[PDB]
This record gives sequence, structure tokens and C-alpha cells, in this order.
Amino acid sequence: TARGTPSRFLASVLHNGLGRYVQQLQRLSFSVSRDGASSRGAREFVEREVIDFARRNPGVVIYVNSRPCCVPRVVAEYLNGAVREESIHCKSVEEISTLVQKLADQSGLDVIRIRKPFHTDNPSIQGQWHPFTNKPTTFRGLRPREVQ
Amino acid sequence: VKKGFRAAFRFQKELERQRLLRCPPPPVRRSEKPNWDYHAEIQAFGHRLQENFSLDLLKTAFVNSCYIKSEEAKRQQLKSNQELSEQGTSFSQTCLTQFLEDEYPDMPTEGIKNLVDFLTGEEVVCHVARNLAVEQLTLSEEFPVPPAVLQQTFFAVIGALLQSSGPERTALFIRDFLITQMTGKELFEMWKIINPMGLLVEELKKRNVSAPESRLTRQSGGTTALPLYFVGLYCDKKLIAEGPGETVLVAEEEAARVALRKLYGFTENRRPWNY
Amino acid sequence: SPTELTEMRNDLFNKEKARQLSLTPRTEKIEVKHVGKTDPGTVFVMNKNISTPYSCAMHLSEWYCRKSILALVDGQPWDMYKPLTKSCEIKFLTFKDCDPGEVNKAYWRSCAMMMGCVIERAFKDEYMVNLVRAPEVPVISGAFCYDVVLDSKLDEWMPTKENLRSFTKDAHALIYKDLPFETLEVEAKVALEIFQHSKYKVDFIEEKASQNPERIVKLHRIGDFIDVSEGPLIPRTSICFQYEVSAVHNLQPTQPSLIRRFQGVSLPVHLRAHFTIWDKLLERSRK
Amino acid sequence: AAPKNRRTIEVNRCRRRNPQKLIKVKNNIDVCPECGHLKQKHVLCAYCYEKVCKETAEIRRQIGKQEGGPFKAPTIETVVLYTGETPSEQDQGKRIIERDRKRPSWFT
Amino acid sequence: ISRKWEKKNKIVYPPQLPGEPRRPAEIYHCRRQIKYSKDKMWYLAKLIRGMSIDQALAQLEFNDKKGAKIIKEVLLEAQDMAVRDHNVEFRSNLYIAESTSGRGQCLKRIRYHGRGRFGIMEKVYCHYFVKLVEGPPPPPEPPKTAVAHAKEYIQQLRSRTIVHTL
Amino acid sequence: NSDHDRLHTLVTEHCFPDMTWDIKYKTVRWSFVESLEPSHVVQVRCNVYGQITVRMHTRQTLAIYDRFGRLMYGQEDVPKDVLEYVVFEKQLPYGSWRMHTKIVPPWAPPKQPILKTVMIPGPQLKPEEEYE
Amino acid sequence: ISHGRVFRRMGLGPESRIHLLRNLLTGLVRHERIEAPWARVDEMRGYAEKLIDYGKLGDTNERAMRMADFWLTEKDLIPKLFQVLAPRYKDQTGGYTRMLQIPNRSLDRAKMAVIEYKGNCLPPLPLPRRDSHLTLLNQLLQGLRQDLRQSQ
RNA sequence: ACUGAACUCCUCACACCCAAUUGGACCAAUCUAUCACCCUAUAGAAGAACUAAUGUUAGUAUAAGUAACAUGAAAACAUUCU
Ligand SMILES: [Mg+2]
Ligand SMILES: [Mg+2]
Ligand SMILES: [Mg+2]
Ligand SMILES: [Mg+2]
Ligand SMILES: [Mg+2]
Ligand SMILES: [Mg+2]
Ligand SMILES: [Mg+2]
Ligand SMILES: [Mg+2]
Ligand SMILES: [Mg+2]
Ligand SMILES: [Zn+2]
Repeated sequence: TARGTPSRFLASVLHNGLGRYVQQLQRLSFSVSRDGASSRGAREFVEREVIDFARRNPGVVIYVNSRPCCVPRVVAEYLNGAVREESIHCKSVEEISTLVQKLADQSGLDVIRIRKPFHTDNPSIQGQWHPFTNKPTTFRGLRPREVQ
Repeated sequence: VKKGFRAAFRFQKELERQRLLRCPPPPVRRSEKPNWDYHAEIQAFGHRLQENFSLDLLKTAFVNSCYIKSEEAKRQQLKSNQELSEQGTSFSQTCLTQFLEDEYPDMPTEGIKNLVDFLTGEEVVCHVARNLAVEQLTLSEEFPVPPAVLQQTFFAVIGALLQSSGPERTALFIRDFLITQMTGKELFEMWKIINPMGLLVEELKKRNVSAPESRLTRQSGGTTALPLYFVGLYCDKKLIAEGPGETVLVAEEEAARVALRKLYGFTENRRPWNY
Repeated sequence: SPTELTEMRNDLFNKEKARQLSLTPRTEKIEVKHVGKTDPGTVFVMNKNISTPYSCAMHLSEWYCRKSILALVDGQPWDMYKPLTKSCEIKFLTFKDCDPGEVNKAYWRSCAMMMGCVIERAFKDEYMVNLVRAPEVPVISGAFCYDVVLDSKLDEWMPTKENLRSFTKDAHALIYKDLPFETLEVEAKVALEIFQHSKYKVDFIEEKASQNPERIVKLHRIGDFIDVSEGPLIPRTSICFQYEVSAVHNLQPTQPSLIRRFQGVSLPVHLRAHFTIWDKLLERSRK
Repeated sequence: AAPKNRRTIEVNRCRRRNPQKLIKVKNNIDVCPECGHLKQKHVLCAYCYEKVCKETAEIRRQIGKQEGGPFKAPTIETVVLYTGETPSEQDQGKRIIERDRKRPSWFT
Repeated sequence: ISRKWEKKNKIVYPPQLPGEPRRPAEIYHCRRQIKYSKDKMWYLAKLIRGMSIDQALAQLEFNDKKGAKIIKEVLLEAQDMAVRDHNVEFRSNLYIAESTSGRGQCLKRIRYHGRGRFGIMEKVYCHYFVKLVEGPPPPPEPPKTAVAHAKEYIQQLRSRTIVHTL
Repeated sequence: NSDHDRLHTLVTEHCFPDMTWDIKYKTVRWSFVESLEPSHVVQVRCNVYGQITVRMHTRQTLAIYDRFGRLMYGQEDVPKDVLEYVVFEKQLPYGSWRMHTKIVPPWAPPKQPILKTVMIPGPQLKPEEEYE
Repeated sequence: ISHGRVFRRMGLGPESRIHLLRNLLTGLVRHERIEAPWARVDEMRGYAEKLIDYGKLGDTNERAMRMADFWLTEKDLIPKLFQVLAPRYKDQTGGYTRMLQIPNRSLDRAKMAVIEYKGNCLPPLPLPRRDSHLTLLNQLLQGLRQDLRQSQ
């Protein structure tokens, strides 16, 4: 639930779209096993798709360890320092491809509840409403029931 | 005892995670952690920024003098990035000055200098370098990289870009990664000032205008603990700027700040920067 | 400028402190034996010229620190913050001793010094203030006195009740600050260097140096306020609880200069008086 | 009547950590200027009282030895004398209790 | 059972740099398996929390509860070991940073009731723990002033945003 | 470094409690610097246990800290001159020459003073006893 | 409601209260100094004073003799009461007893008092002494006294 | 007039709101075969999954520091007194 979970506001990393778009994913690390059915899909992904992904994403350094700890994994490191570890255990080639593309597309910001679907640093152009907008002024600034 | 291994191993993994949360290991530079290839990382740096650096220049930009000294000290038992950082700092300051003076011709030279100081300051450049992964590729003698060294390396990278691709591409880089740091920022959030009323009086004297008359335009709950005052500064019975406040003095000071923003063309609703 | 005078006096005071501590290097272990009735025969292995009777009391217990206000070091009254100089016998003196005469004298002296600090820092800059002396008055006299010469501009002005209450308020501000009574046995040369501007203090230092076989002069500081005392003082201003600048009396020989005696009365935390008794004491001290 | 519900630790803490239940700090504890022992203002010093009780017990043992039997309360006054002491002119005609120790400083 | 309190005295810190504030000494002591209710012990522990060693000893010497004497003995032992083994210069320069009571290992006995029925009495035992920190007792938290209250309220007022809008 | 495993072989068991008891729960920064005069044997005597008395006049540095890392004995930088009469013992089949006992002459100068002050209580008095 | 009730309820009833006080008073006459619970000492103090008054009434007074016979359960104390205690206080008119509070009984934490007959041969109790006249407050008050005596 | 639903539309996605009962897709842990040899896979098995039986055993709460219980007095601890 929202009340039992942290939240944040919609944001980019370094104003990621103002001047130029910088892909926030910078490192992928596939720990894959030579043997073991758990990493069969990872092995097929390394054989058939990792090269094409690498040449599609020149800004991402991709490592293939070929000796994992525990389950086969992909560790995605982002520019803002975020590290997201995704197990690729028993996933098919297409499942791993979609997961890796999702990691490439997303930023390093936490996948938690986002309070507002929008973020403006300049919410007002004509001036934020205050009680004295739309209130007429009076001669000599006389408040109500003032004698002079 | 219950036979089995998987639950026990799961519990050990959870204990290890909790231990890492409670007593995290001291931070270690990314180079000393697994899955690191410096050449690939430094190539991907340029490819990420969509710029054709020269690899030798970038490698020189990322190596600091303190790193060289520490390496020689260790060897007892390389071209530093000094000139590249100096070139990058000088060019960045001049190009930021050009950008800001073209955008805000009414801004005084002091204001432009303070804005450039903010944009090239340790905090802003530190944040930009950290989120551009300069720190990961930076060769320094101590970790985490101190903000001064990080700023020096970032400007060294800018100088390397200058030597590799030219002033126009470097200007685009500066616009994209330092000019954007003032988006959403307020003029006097970036340029700290004292006595805005006095500074406004100085500016009006430069414009050969008499000192503005501070005058109470609107007020609310004057005798309470939560008053609202609107104070307007009038130039020959003409309102130039009004500002709110809790006390009349605070409202007058804020009206002075609003007048300065309007004079310098750094109003909140000014034309947004063009990219 | 008075601020310049205070800064220069503090600088000289700290210079002398540093010089003395440097002159006394290392850690020479002196033996001080507790000669009091309670806890007899306990020996403290203290550090020469660093350790204090306060440190010995801290070794004993907290009750000793709270109640002990003077130190008979080999039979001689010692300030609780005066660094010990040699192996000796120590006895701690409180207000509730059988014969607390020395403690009473020390309390009167320290209260007079606090009054002097208040007087110096009270008046406006235009008027000049010269603290001539704090006469050694008996406790039976009903008040401690501090003699001061004010600016000739104020040769007719007499403090009002509100002025006196402001003086007491400043004194209570000092008490709340709880400043320790730093001490130094200095050479008459350095004492005259510190108080060169004040002719009255200069001649008083000369008298004290003449009285002592050597040129040793006691200099006391509460905070930023250095003065010459006639004997040991209490540890901290927080010892004082009830404190009132009672009155000001101009002395009879006004022809050479106007010596105005500020008379006040005080009682420590250990000897608080009831409201009515305190009021009667105030009435007596206003004379 | 039985409780209708278990009382929570929150309620129980609010009850049993009330200032009415907390132990109050005593402010009548001081130090006996005689011997430096802790005493309450209105109560006798415990250590001094123990001294006096032990000496009184010794004197009473000597009194019992002198009397030698129940129902032998003397019809005359009593004086306690320590080593190196002699009955005074006033102490004449008063039974003497001899103590083997020397006169205590607090005894007079 | 757990015996971590005893181990807390055996941690050795690295030597401090000369340009570093002197680390106050910390002494952990305990008495285990006190024949006393932990609920009754809690009041004495709470009482002496935060007080100097001498003030706590004075307060405990005149308290009628059985646990007062036990806590006084524990505090005296802690003072002795503070001076002997933890390089505390002054005996009295110590204050009770922590004083708590814990449940001990308890024994079950039968309490005979009136109609051939019974209850299970518990022979309750409690532990008692102290941490003594060298130095003056920290000053009590000053009460909230009207100025501080008003400042907090005005800060809350200024923290307000226009919620659920752009 | 509290290398007790090596210290057991380096010094005799008669000496080990002296070596490692009072130094427990405190960091010592003992260091060695060039000696002043060459070491020489003094005398030797003698189921059968060897014994060699060796005189040294060296220069050493000491810095003993607390559990909390605060200095309590000796400056770490300034060295001191140490005169020692160390007696070694050997087992007579696989034992070696290990530090057995250091002889301190009565005329030896007093050791370095300690930073902290100390209180030494007098004789405690029972209720029936009076101080004399 | 116990407005004006001046006697405690002790022992097992009125007779038991009298017998308890009688035993305490007999102990006080025999030993001249008694520890007992503070309330019982406070209750017995009045009877101790009245016993001294009856002893002053005289050995030959029949009413005094009967009162002493009742109130002293050990009869060797009656000659003591009439020939030692009463002559000791012939000069005084009251305040024959001294009652002081004692540290609470270790057994049951009871409020304890020591009561003695003044002038006994036992070591003196550690009486509370007022502050010395030479303290600061006392010296200031002495100054006030002297000034008042001189002025008026 | 407006407000007004999970109705309807809108952007996107869809197997994803009945008791008993019934059909189906998955599946934790365990053991075995063979792997993996890192903590998994494909199968074969079965004492194979507990917010509920005034369930059983154990622990600890609540009621509650409550109900309730207990030692005649002084003392020289000899003794005496009630
Ligand atoms: Mg009863
Ligand atoms: Mg609707
Ligand atoms: Mg529908
Ligand atoms: Mg089952
Ligand atoms: Mg269960
Ligand atoms: Mg159940
Ligand atoms: Mg309970
Ligand atoms: Mg109840
Ligand atoms: Mg009951
Ligand atoms: Zn005493």
C-alpha cells in the first residue's frame, strides 16, 4: 500500500531531456553459468542477442562473467549510482530480451509510488494565486470601517 | 532439526543482506569492484554523451596530479589533467558568460559573474559529474573523490572535448550540462545578495532614476502573529514591483528583490532557455 | 577603547598562562595527603602545576566538589582552581565548617569582584569607569563593597532603584553564566603591564608586590574581566545564589575625586535565606 | 468479574509508567559534616548510630556482668569509665562500668 | 541465554588522533539472576537513569525496595572496575547512561488453591544492566518554551504546499 | 599486534602472563630503534633448564592506549633509553632460548610518570575504630 | 472519621495496646534507651513522661506506687524509678525523654525511633546540631542584631 | 442548471469480483534418479503447505505486581516481659 511504502516525486536525473538525452543505464553485468538449466535462457541470450543489444546501446558497457554466484543475474548500474539486480533464472530468451530492454529504457530512480504524474519547476506563468489577487484596492488603502 | 538445505541457505542470504544494511562496507571506487574495464568504460563515457572525444585526451583529463604523486610513492616501494582543466575552466567561464549575457542583456556584470560562479561552483559541478559518472572514471588518491578534484576532472573533460571537437560542440555540451542547472532556480537563490534595497537604489541611480518610494499596498491581520503585508516600490507614482512578507521590513526587502529580478530580466515568467 | 583594553588584558593573561604551563613541562607526580576529618589519610598522586584541589575533590567524591570552596594547602587557603605546586597536605573548607572565616572572606572577595565586573560593563561608553579597589570589609559589616571612580560627567548622578535592579540583573546574568574564577600568581612586572592604563590598579599592584617578599601578585579573572584580589576566591560564580547590589554611597573626601562605594550583599546556594530574612539583610546592606 | 479483554502493553505502559507510580527523587539526602556519611536531614546518620549502638552494647554487656542475674537493677546511678580514667568527685557513690578500650572521641 | 552485555566491555577502539576529542570511557556491568521481579526492578533502574554515580548511590542508599541494595552493589562494582580496568581517572566522574532490568530464568512452582485446584507460581528472577559513561551527567532536556512552540507552528505553516494540483 | 600464538613460542610460560595480562584490552604501540651499545652475555647457570643473563642498553618507544584509544602511558614519538637484564631459559630437547624474566635492579631509575592522577585511600575504619 | 482521636490503635485492642506500651516503657526504664517502631515510641513517650511525674510524686505516695506497679512489669525497676529516674529529673519540669528517628528497620522497612531518658550513662546519640554561628548567614544576622541593638 | 456509480466513453491493458460443487493452469518445501556440482534443472515419489477443531505440547502475556500469605515486646541475644 502507499502508506506502507516510500514515495517520491516525478523527476529526471540531470534534467535528462532539456539539452540532450543521456541514456541513464551505463553498465550491464550478466552472470551466466556454462552448465545448469537455470541459465539456459541466459546462455541463448548471450549467444544470439547481447551483441546486437550492445551495438544498439553504445553507451552501456556490458560484461558477461560466465561464472555466477547463486542464480544467474543481470546487474544494471545507472549514472545516478542506482544498482538494480534482476535474476534471469529460468527465463526464456525473449523474456530476458524484454527485461534487458526495460532496464535500458528506465532511469535509475526508485520504482516506488510517484506522488504526482507531472513535475513543473515553473507551475505559474501569470503569478500564483494569493488572496489579494482579484481583490480590488481602495482609496488610500482604507480597510473596512476605517474612519479616515 | 528439519532436513533440507534451501531454507537454511535462504536465511543465510537474508542475514547477509541485513548485515550489509546494518554495517555497510566502506565505499570503494568502482574500479576496484568486479566487472570493470577502464578502456570500455571511457569509450562508453563519450558514446553516452554523444560526443567524439579523443581517447588520449579523455584519459589525460581523467587523471589527477594527486593520483600521479600517490602512484609514484607506491612505485618507490603520466600527463596530469592540470592544463586540460585550466583550459576547460577558462573556456567554460567565458562561454557561460557569453550565454548568460546573450540571454539577459540587462543583467549587471556582477550578476553574470555570480551566476557563472554558481554554475561552475563545487556543488553544481560535483552533482553534474557524479551523475555523469566522471567520479567512476576519475583517477585520484582518495575515495570518495573530493568535490574540488571532481570539479577539476569535470573541467578537464570539458577541455578535452574542446580540443577534440571544437568550441561549438563544447558550447553545446556546456549548455546541456551546466546551463540546465539553473532551470527552476531563482536569481537570488543562485546569486546571494545583501541589502537588495540598497542594490536596487544603486541600479536606479545608474539609470538616473530617483530612489523608489516604499509604500504599503495591501495588508492583512496587522495586529496578529501571522500578518501579511504587500509592499510596492513606486517610481514617480508608478508601481515597479510589489512583494509580500510577514513584517513590513521583510515585505519591502522582497519587493526590492522582485524589482531587481524585473530590472535584470530574470523574472520567473521570463522566456525559457532555448535548446 | 574599553573593548581594546579587555582584549589586550586577556591576551597578556593568556600569554602568561601559556608561559607558565610551558615553564612547567612533563608530568611530575606530587603527593597530596588529605588531612581533613573525613576520609583521612587518602593520598592523591597529582600532577605538579596542573592538578588542582578541585581535582583532589573530584578524586574524593562529588559531595566534596559541590561543598568544598576553599583549600587549606599546608594550612594556607588555596583557590579550588589554583594548580598545586608541591607535595603537601590538603583540607577542603566549606561554608558550614565550624569556623568558616576564610571561606567567608573568600566569598565576600569574589562577590565584590563580580560587582566590579558588573560596574565596569554597565555604564554607557561616553562615561568612563575606573575600579579603584574592593575594600576588605568584614562579613559582620553586612555588605561587600567595591570602590569606583565614575566619569566627572556623573559627579552628581545617583543610581535609582531601577539602576540598582539593573545592576543586580547583570550580576545574576553572570551567576547564570557560571564563570570559573581563574587565578594566576604573576610577577609585578606583568601585572603592571596588564593594568598599565589604570593608575589605581597600578598603585594597588605596587602595594601588594611590596607586601609580598617577592614580586608575586594575585590576578583573578572571571571572564574577560581581570582584577587584583586580596586573597583566594570561590570556584565559580554559580556558588552565589542570592545577590543584590544594594546601594551606592559617595565617600566624604569628594574634593580630589569622587570615590563611590557600591555596596551589595549576597548568599551562596548552600546558605539560602528565606524571603523575609533576605529583605532584612538587604535593608541592613543598604547602609 | 473477569476482564472482558486483554489489556495491551500500550495501556499497561501508560498505567505503570505514570509519575504517580514512579519512584520519587529524595531531596533530603545530605552529607553528615561530622564523618562525611550520607544521611537524611531528619534521620540519624546510620554509621554514627551504628557506632553508638555497638558501644552501648559493649557497655550493656559489662552492666550485665556486673549485675549478674535478672531483677538486679541498681537503685543508684551509673558511670562508664574507660582506660586511664578515675571516678570524679561527682562520680562518687555511682556504680562504675569499666571499659577496656579508650574513651571514644564522640563520647564525653 | 544471551551474554552480550559482558562482551561490550571487551571492545577495543583504535587509538585516537591528537586532533580528536577524548572519547569518554564506557563501562558495562550487570548482575544476573536476581531474586526480584523485573517489573519492580524497572522502577529503580528508571529512577537512577541519567544521574551521576554519587547521586544514584545516595538515592539508592535510602530507598526501601529490596532491589535498591542490589543496584547499589552493582553500581559500586561498576565504579571499581571503571577505575581499575577502564582507566577512569575520577570515581565520581561517572553517570548512569543506561540502567535497565531484564527477565531472568524463572522457576515454576505450584500454588495450592481451595478446591483441589492450583495455580503455577513463578519464582521470578531478573537481570540488571548498567552502562556508566565518564563525565558529568548530561543536562536535562529544557522544557519547551512558548517561543519554541510558536517557531515550530510557524515552520509547519510555512511547510504547507498546494496539495493535489500542478 | 597481540600475536599470542607467536608470543607463546617467543617467551617462557613463566613470563607469558606478565607479557599479555595487563596489556589485554588496550593497544600498545611499542617500537624499536637503533641500540646504543652492543648486547653481551653476563652469566649462565643450570629436568635440566638453561639460563642466560644478557645485558642490553637500547633505545625504545612506548605508547599504551585505552580500550577507547586514548593515550595513558608514554609519548609515541619520543624514544627512551632502556637498560635491561633479560634472563632466558631453554629446555634441555626441542625448546629454544625464550625470555624468562627481566631483572630490575633496586638502583634502576624510576619509570615514566603516568598521565592520569591517582587516589590512594587510607586505612578503612570500622565503626568501633578511630583514625590514628 | 477520627477528628480529635489522640490514641493510636495498636496491638490486638485497647488492653493489648496498653500492654505493648507497658512492655516498651519497662524496657525504657530498664535500659534507658530503646529502639522501636516510630509510632510505638511516639505513643509510649507520653507514658514515659507521666511515669517520671508519678515517680516525682514520691515513693510513699500510694497512687504513685500503684501506677508504678502496673506500668513496670519487672518490679526491680520500681525502686529505680523512684530513687534514680525521678531524682535525676527533680529539677526539670518536663521533657524527660529524647526521641529521634533512626534508619528504617532492615526487616520490614519500618519507621524506627530511638527513645532515651535524658541524662543516662550511655554514649550520647548523634544529635542534630544547628549551623555554627560563624557561617556567612549567621554572621550577617549577627550584624543585623548588633545594628538593631545599637539603633534601638 | 449542476452534482452524481465499478453504467458508458476516453489512453493503455485484459483469464484476473458468487456458496456447495466441478474443470483447469501453476506451485513452496522434502526425499530419490540423473544433473547442477552455487544453493538449480528434468522427472519419480510423499507423514507434501494451518489466521481457527472450548485442538495437543511447550513458551510468554492479560487480569496484576492484583487476590492472598507471614514474624507478640524489649534486650546484654544471657534473658526478661505480655
Ligand atoms: Mg494492626
Ligand atoms: Mg463521475
Ligand atoms: Mg463495464
Ligand atoms: Mg500434513
Ligand atoms: Mg502455527
Ligand atoms: Mg488452535
Ligand atoms: Mg505483572
Ligand atoms: Mg484490580
Ligand atoms: Mg489484600
Ligand atoms: Zn555521621
